[PDB]
Amino acid sequence: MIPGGLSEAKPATPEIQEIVDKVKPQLEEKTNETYGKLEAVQYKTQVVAGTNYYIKVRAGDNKYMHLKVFKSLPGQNEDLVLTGYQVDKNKDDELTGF
Amino acid sequence: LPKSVDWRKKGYVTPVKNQKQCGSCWAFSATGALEGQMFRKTGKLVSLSEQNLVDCSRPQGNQGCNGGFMARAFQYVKENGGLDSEESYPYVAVDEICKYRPENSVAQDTGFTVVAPGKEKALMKAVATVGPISVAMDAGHSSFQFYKSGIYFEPDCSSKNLDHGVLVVGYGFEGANSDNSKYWLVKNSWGPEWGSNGYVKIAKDKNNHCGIATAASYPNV
Repeated sequence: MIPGGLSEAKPATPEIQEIVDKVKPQLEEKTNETYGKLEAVQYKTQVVAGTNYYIKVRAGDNKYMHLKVFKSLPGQNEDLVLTGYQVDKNKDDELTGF
Repeated sequence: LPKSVDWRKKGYVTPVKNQKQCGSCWAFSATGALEGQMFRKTGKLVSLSEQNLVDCSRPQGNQGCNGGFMARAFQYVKENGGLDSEESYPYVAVDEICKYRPENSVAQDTGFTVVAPGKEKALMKAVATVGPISVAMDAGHSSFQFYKSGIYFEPDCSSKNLDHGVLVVGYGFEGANSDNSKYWLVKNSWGPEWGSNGYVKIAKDKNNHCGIATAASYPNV
């Protein structure tokens, strides 16, 4: 752990799955394609002026993607935003800051 | 040592800034401490470029918006022979091409000093006699995000796993008794809308709470 660095990977929890669900519409938007469920498998967090979640998800065809979801600080009253994503990922790829 | 210290009252501290979605706290902490030491040296307070640090200090081991260390920033300033002002090299919260220009350099250092790790008394002495001090802490808890006022104390905080870099600009106590309710006065880099006008008081002399004295340092000017 380093200042502004990403945490150790942790296996996904329902909260993380929830973040993926909430954010799914935005991903479909960027990629053009549409998804059955995305299974949240593992994630890392990075503290900024708010929080970046880096989540590894599975498309259910053994395809994996890495999502970057920004959670704003308490007073900004903004919902979760997908600020980045990477497609065509390996089950064992490390989650890294991008 | 004074029972209270607040370097803002002596003109050492710029307005609170905002790192936004970039993991560049280490750069805000570093420029904060360097702003203080340059002010101590010259009596002139000049806001310094975190973007310069983000773009240019990978050779010293930092990783831009993916994290870094205040010591590595002070080392970059030493090896580089300078650091530009914010006004000349503005912050955009993303990793970009290094645009350091020596003719716009407004700060220098010759390296840095580490405060004895884990030692809040050493940290207090440093704050009282040097100026604002760069520190790393555990800031990843929900309670910290929701902080608004008072002395922050999080029973889950780690003294060891530190995910944020901030600036100690003084210390003191709430109430009449100088050894009760003691706190570190900390400048954050999440804008003046967060916390108490961008500041937060962290529990002091409570077993190195959130690792505030684990990895503190300041540039040598």
